[PDB]
Amino acid sequence: RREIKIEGDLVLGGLFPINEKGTGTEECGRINEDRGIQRLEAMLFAIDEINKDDYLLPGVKLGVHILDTCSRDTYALEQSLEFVRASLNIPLLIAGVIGGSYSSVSIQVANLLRLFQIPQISYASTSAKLSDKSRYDYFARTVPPDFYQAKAMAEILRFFNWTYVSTVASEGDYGETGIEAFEQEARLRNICIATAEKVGRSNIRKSYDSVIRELLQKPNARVVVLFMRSDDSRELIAAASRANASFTWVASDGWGAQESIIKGSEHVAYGAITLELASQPVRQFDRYFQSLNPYNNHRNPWFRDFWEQKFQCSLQNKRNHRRVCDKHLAIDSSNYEQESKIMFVVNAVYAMAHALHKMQRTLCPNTTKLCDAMKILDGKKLYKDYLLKINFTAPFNPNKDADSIVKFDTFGDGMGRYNVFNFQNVGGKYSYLKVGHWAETLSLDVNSIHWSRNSVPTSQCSDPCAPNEMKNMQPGDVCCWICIPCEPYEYLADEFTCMDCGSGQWPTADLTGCYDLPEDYIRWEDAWAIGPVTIACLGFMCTCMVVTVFIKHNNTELCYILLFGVGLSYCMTFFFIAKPSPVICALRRLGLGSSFAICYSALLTKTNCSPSSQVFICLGLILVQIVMVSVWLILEAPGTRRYTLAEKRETVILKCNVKDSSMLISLTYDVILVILCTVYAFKTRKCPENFNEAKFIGFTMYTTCIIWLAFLPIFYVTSSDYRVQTTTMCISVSLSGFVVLGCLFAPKVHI
Amino acid sequence: KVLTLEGDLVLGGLFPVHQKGGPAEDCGPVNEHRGIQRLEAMLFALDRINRDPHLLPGVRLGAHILDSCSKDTHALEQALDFVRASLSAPTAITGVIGGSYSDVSIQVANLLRLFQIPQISYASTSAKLSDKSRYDYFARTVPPDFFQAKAMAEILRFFNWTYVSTVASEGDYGETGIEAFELEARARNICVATSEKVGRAMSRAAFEGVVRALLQKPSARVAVLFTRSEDARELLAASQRLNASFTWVASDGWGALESVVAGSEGAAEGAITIELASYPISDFASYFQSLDPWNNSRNPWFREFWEQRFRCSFRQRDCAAHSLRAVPFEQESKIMFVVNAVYAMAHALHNMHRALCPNTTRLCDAMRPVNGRRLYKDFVLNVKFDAPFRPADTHNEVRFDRFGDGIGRYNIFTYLRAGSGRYRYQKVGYWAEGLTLDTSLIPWASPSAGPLPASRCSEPCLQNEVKSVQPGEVCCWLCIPCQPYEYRLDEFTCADCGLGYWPNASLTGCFELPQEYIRWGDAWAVGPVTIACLGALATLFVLGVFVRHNATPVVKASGRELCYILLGGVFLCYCMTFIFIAKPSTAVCTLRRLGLGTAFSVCYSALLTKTNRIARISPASQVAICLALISGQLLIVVAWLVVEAPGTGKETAPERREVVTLRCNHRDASMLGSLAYNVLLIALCTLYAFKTRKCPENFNEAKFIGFTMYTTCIIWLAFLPIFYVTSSDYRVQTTTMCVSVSLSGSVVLGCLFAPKLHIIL
Ligand SMILES: N[C@](CC1c2ccccc2Oc2ccccc21)(C(=O)O)[C@H]1C[C@@H]1C(=O)O
Ligand SMILES: N[C@](CC1c2ccccc2Oc2ccccc21)(C(=O)O)[C@H]1C[C@@H]1C(=O)O
Ligand SMILES: *[C@@H]1O[C@H](CO)[C@@H](O)[C@H](O)[C@H]1NC(C)=O
Ligand SMILES: *[C@@H]1O[C@H](CO)[C@@H](O)[C@H](O)[C@H]1NC(C)=O
Repeated sequence: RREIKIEGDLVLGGLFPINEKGTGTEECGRINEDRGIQRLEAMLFAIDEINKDDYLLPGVKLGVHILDTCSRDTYALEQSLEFVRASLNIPLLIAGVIGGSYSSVSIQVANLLRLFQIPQISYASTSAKLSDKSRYDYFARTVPPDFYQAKAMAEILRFFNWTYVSTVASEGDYGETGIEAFEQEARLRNICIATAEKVGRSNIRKSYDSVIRELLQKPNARVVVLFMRSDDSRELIAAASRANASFTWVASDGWGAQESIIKGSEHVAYGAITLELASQPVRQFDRYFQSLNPYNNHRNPWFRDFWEQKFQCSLQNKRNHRRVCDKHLAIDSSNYEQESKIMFVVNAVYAMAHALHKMQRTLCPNTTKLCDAMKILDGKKLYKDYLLKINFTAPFNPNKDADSIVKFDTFGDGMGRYNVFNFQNVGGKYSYLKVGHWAETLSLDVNSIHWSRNSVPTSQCSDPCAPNEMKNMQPGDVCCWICIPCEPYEYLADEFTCMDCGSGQWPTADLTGCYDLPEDYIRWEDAWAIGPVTIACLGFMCTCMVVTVFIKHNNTELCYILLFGVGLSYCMTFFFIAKPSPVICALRRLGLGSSFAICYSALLTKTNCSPSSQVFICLGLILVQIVMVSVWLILEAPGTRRYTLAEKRETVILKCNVKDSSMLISLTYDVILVILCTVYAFKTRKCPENFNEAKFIGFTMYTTCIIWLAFLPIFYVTSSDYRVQTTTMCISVSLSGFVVLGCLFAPKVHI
Repeated sequence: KVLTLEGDLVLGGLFPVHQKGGPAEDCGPVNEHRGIQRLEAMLFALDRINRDPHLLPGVRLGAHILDSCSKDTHALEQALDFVRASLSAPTAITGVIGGSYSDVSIQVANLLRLFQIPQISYASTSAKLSDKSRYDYFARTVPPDFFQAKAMAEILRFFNWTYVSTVASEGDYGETGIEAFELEARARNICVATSEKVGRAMSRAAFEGVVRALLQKPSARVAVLFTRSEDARELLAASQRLNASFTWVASDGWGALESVVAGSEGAAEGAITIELASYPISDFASYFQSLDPWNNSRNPWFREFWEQRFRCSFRQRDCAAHSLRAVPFEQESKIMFVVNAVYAMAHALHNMHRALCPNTTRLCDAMRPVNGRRLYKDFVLNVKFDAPFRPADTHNEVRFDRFGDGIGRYNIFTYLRAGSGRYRYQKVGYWAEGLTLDTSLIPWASPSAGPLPASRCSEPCLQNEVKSVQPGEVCCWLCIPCQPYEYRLDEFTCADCGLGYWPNASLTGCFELPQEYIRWGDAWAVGPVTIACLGALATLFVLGVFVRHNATPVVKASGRELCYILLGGVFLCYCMTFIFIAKPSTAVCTLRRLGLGTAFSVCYSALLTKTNRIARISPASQVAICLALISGQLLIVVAWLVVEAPGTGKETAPERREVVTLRCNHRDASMLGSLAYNVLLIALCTLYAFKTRKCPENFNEAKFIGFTMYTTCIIWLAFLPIFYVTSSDYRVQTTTMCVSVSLSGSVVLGCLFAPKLHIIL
């Protein structure tokens, strides 16, 4: 095998994927130009700069021992044993291992190293399982894990008010872990997940078309959350382009700003918000790497193979198939681009160097060279004390922005700094643009964002509706709620439902707008009541004329008492009014009852033929009965009828609700008794007066009995409203007055 | 020192041959019981397997046994050889039979999981090693340490011991078993009251404080122990000093060890300790009592073991006649587990060889690169062989589970007190899969003398004292006596369905009180009957006098039909009053009250038709009108019965039983119309009588008519407020109504008496 061994006071391990993963007999084949060679050269350059530095380990010279992993987990595991065999080919004591570019390789290397207390710092491993310190207690990394971008995307969705999202992921540790993180972080921001699904590694177009069709089923989820790898993202974009659709893709580092995702499908992906890890370019590394040739780089054993594989030429034992490598061939900007994790590798190396420097200054002051008790290094002390607590600026900062500080949290992970991109079109040229940044809080540039179509997507389910019309109710979840109208006679709550504040009130524009209706009975001064009013006026005029003609004659009082009852009967119609009062209704009812009683009892003296005093005493008993009800608590303030079942907008409190129900019954009983007495007395009397007088008395008694019998069913079946209750009473009292007045005056006016 | 043999398949080994020692020496003293005997047991098992024609007849098993020195770092360093023997002349380790301490086993499993090497332990009992996510190539022939928690939970459930006072330990043994027991106690409805944590570095005063904290809860006799061997002797001594009984249910830490109870006899008597079941190996004793440092060159540590146990030297001739046969030898308690692990590995290898090398019994080319994954998943975890060297009668099965753990098999012990001998232990049961004890052998926790109870929640409530209240308790519930006004419909609360009626024995039928609608006994039942009989006799005498006076000029002047109608009405009302004191029913009570009302109406009509003729002075017209009025009143009453006469009466809430009524309960509304009609008729009759009585005819019968008018009306006016007031009370209402009916009849009888007297004289 091949390795890079450099003698020094302190030796750092190394694990890079120099050779890409192979199959068959060959374990590892072709050389990885971007991930293996460039990162290895970056580590060597950082070590050289540290050695040349005078403020970082001045007396201590930093060695190195770099081994290849061949992009294979088992190969890396078997190659990590030389890092631990030195603590038991002369072995070299390894202070720390700066290695691990794949999640599985880093996982197994950490599993092996944690038993021997060897710190390990990774530069490209972003797996979330490596953050579990119970299983990996000597692992650190300068790159953030893969669930920070999920939180960043959730924050973006919350800022853009995209509650109804449609998340689609991939198959594997990456996609599943990220989608789990997304659906455990979105619930904290009241973001719901719709049609959550994942794609597999079947590499079939039918599955992707089915995924697109399933996504198109829901039309309230305009934004789509993608956390899938590059090939899956490209296949999904192609499937969306086929059978054209419209979506707003919120992607992750799998998509990023790579142009490989979009090729021939630059229209469906328009206005896609993507996340890419921020990585400042190291300018000092360009001069170091571009000035490397196989003639002076004798340290790197893989450099010759990398040269022959990149330039497709041969140096020694060249055959006719491959041309001989030409002179003056060197790496230049024409065919060289920096890997996006060179700064991460440099930060890992400098973090290990700073930890070693801090240990050297703490264990023994006033000295530069290596001291006693530092020949053997304690891994726990190096990691948990001098490595997890470092605050230094990133080396080779082009402008020293002061935001690039290398530090590890409690779990050993790095700081999450992502760039928010937006695939837009400017001047007919499709390209990306950094429209935001996510260090600890989201900071977007909304002005330069070009969304799908020409407006910001809504992607919201259950758009709000009027609370007064429809009640907000969530059937199964807070995500979507249906607008269902509530009853129009009840007000609205905060967000729950509609409840009523009792009968007699109606809601208004205000939220708690139910108020008592200021409505009473209907005035009849200029309304339907005309005929009964005219009849009552004519009866009152006739009674006044009868009183006037009777008063003028001086014994040519008993008739005046009967006329007084008629006069007291007349005011009953005037008493009926919509003005509320708890005493007026009872007074009117008692007056009407007393008037009927005295009018009916006035004929007793005529039928039986001192008697005047008894009649007055009998009349007082009826009045005493009427005022007896007022003594008790039967009388009460008027109250609106409880017509909740009836669809009545307003209610009128005018019948006092306790007066009529008993007053009518008592008056009917008294009237029935006196009418029976008068009917019995009329037939018994053998006309103790003029011939016309007895007939007139009999006709008056019959008319009063008939009127009372006709008015009795009206009282029970009145169904008291603003009209019927007053009209029936007015008709009854007018008929009662007319019967007495007519039979009392016609025989008198005739003679 | 490395012990290596030669064979087609080489088996690794890790034994604690040397103790921890400390910083003074590398390893330290040689362990003679856990490092030497177990190593020799593995060697003996390997020899028997190599000489077994039915177990790997062609493949010869080897040995690569190393020393862990009771250290995890040393174990990792030594297992690095097992790693870099199959990874890269190094042998080929197909599996390691090693691991006696939990930390060594964890470290070795962590190292060997990466390189796919199976590991079967023989003495590692821990709950962390059962986590297959971290140790997916680790198996063991011993049950884990959380099975004994289940065993003691079942023991407590069998003896109905719910209120426990368990005491745990500090470290690794106990700090998981106590949580395992607590998890397994909730399923059996066992609640823990007080829990202490005994520590390794702990003062005797702290032990006394712990024991005193056990006295804080009085009704907790039992105490589950998860303490170590050295952490239980101090607790026993403290309990002896404080003179507490405290029957113990201890784990394997106590077992049957005589070094933990000695010096504290008297306080630990009756304890229930459990020890892992292990049978001695007959052949292993003979094999071990045959070795000498001269003929045993395979073991490199046998030299030091012989130098240590036999105090002598080998540089100079000091010990040559010493032999292990003369020395009494006791087998280690985990030798059968070692041989079972070795035989399980051999059986897995044999099964793999059968399933992969079917051509010849020799190791074929296919099985040369032994893989750990397939061997562990398909062969190691699927062995069902009989235990080697088992007792002939006893049937022992060796098999693993989904987690690779061994089969639980514990022995239940009891610390007896011999009548003639001294204190000793004795097995009283076992626990393989289900609980099994010999209850007729425990002397102190015996059922004959009454087993010790630990509930702290008594049940003195059976049917009426049950309340089941618990201020934050789920294992038990205290019942508070509730008032008898409630019923035990539900066994969780006093269902106060009704305060008046008393529930039955079942306390489930919350309905009206079962009783008989009887109210007339001997106090006033006879009195109403006597009054009714006197009224009937007076009516009969009046009828007889009238019959004797039927043919007389005096009777001709007056209307005899009216007198007959009045007599009939009086008889009807008297009969109704007499029968009103009877059991109510659909056709009895309401019919009787309707008849009484009809009789009152008929009496009023008779008075009206008696007074109208006097006032006038066709006679049949008045009789017809009265008959029509009576028929109309009866029809109104009947219509009230058919339409609006629903009747039911029962008092339930205040200290009362069901009211004695069947259908005459709402008769007040039904009789209201009849009462109003009767009042109107009486008023009309009184007015007619007042207007009348001017004519002195029929021997001044108008005086009698006026007497009736002034008597019946006054009686009705006096009774009406009484009837209205008495209507509230059912008992008062009936007697008052009967008395009023009787008085109404009696007034008419007294008024009619005078014409009868005149007829007689
Ligand atoms: N940082 C990565 C992230 C990686 C990844 C990134 C995008 C898409 C797929 C994908 O595959 C998985 C799967 C699980 C965990 C991490 C990843 C790493 O390997 O850990 C990878 C860039 C580093 C490198 O290999 O150089
Ligand atoms: N089986 C044991 C159990 C052991 C143990 C047993 C009783 C008291 C204390 C105690 O210390 C702990 C702590 C944690 C886990 C297991 C134990 C093992 O070492 O795993 C040990 C008997 C085996 C041997 O060493 O021969
Ligand atoms: C999201 O809604 C809040 C709530 O009113 C609003 O303040 C904010 O501006 C919205 N953000 C958008 C529309 O990007
Ligand atoms: C435990 O209680 C049950 C009833 O729940 C009883 O049948 C059993 O005999 C009891 N066991 C004893 C008293 O040991």
